[PDB]
Amino acid sequence: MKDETYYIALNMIQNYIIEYNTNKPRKSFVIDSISYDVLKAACKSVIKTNYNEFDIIISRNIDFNVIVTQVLEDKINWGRIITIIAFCAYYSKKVPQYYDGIISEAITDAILSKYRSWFIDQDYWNGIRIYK
Amino acid sequence: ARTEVQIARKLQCIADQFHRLH
Repeated sequence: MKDETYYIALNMIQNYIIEYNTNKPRKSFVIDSISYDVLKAACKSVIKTNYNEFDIIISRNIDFNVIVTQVLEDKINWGRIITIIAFCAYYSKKVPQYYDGIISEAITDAILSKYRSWFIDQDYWNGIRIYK
Repeated sequence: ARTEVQIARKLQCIADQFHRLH
């Protein structure tokens, strides 16, 4: 259910999706701004490297949530979290609707429905700092 | 089904190689 962990996940993702779409800095509206900056830099790198492939995927018009849930079917790791967020942020801007939170909610549910204790054991977003 | 699995594999490739480099 929507407990402390849920909102730690959701509000990080939603503020990143807002920054990606508005190009306004959002690090000051999350609790863990150091991990936010890592997420932002990592997402930027993934998009810069893979945007053409993202375009081809997106052209199929398949529901983004069907894709996200398949990415996390077997295992989770920080690379998969980063890549899901980057892909969904990229998709959200080629198409404002992201303020409704649906994308961020879907990613959060996909992570926490199966990997809640993994995420807590990572000290929430702190675990992403292996990429700093 | 398959196409959404094929897409997921593409993103998992990106993710898992990203994880490997960094």
